Amino acid sequence: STGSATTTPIDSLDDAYITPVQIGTPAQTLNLDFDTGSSDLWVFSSETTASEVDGQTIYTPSKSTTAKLLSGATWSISYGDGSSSSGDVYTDTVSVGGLTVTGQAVESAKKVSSSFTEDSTIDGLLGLAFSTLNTVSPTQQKTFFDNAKASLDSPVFTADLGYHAPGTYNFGFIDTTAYTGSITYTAVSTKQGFWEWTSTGYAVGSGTFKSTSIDGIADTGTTLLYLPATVVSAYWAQVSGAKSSSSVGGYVFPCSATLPSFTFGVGSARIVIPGDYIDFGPISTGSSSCFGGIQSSAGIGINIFGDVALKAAFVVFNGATTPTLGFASK
Repeated sequence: STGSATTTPIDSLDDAYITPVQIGTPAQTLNLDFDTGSSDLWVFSSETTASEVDGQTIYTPSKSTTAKLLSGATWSISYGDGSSSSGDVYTDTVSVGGLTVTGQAVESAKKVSSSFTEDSTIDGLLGLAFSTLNTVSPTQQKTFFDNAKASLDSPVFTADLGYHAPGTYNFGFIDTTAYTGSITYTAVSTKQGFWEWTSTGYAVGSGTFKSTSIDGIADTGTTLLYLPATVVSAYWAQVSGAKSSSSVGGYVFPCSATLPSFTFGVGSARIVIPGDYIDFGPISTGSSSCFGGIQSSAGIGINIFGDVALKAAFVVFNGATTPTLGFASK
């Protein structure tokens, strides 16, 4: 089997991407944030605290003939940005882009933090990291990809995120028309439950490439590119007037600037992030100070190849017995 679904930016900055997901019978379609940095499929639901729902579409298990309470199971998750959610668990039929999993754990939110409530466009998350990170207790549950894997034509999914445009998540096949040149594959460590890999270095604009190992995670659920302070300083030093602002919470730059590109290494291959992808616009409405899309990972504890980086590539998440990651230009 295979599946193919379009993923769409939630706003003009590509702050996140939503992908329609069919849950239950008859289908209830919710728009979920596919997150390769976590491993819970959770949804706004009929059980969510009413005051914490503001415009989201909810899953109502009582209206699904295939929903079953997973008795005794609870979940609770906290994300790197400080947001969180928790609740109980149903199993139900879940389909993405024509690919169907029966008996998928659908985690129903009883509580969500303010950032979720305030984002009316995201109806939940669909985790695509390794199932060892799944938070369901006392019986850990599998991700949608893990459940689907054995049925897939090939045990892979791909992320093809757009810049200010829709893109695609495919399951079970590699679309050879979706990228240019060849795909370069690189080793993954699953020790922390992430799609963790080591970049071979970087360049700033037309500058020379610096060979240096940068361990980090491929994370579709993180907006920006978070790299070591040395790397980030070298990037922003090439933008007149750019500075790190503790009051704003990162690097800012004059909105009048033309940003240089940023290149990262994948083995002997190179992925180029155009300067425009690094512009996240005014820090507040009408400001001439703009927020940067490359930020320091210092104090996160891990480097994160978020959407800024991933959207410059066609990315293969290879879930074979020994997982690997592939990157191509596009």
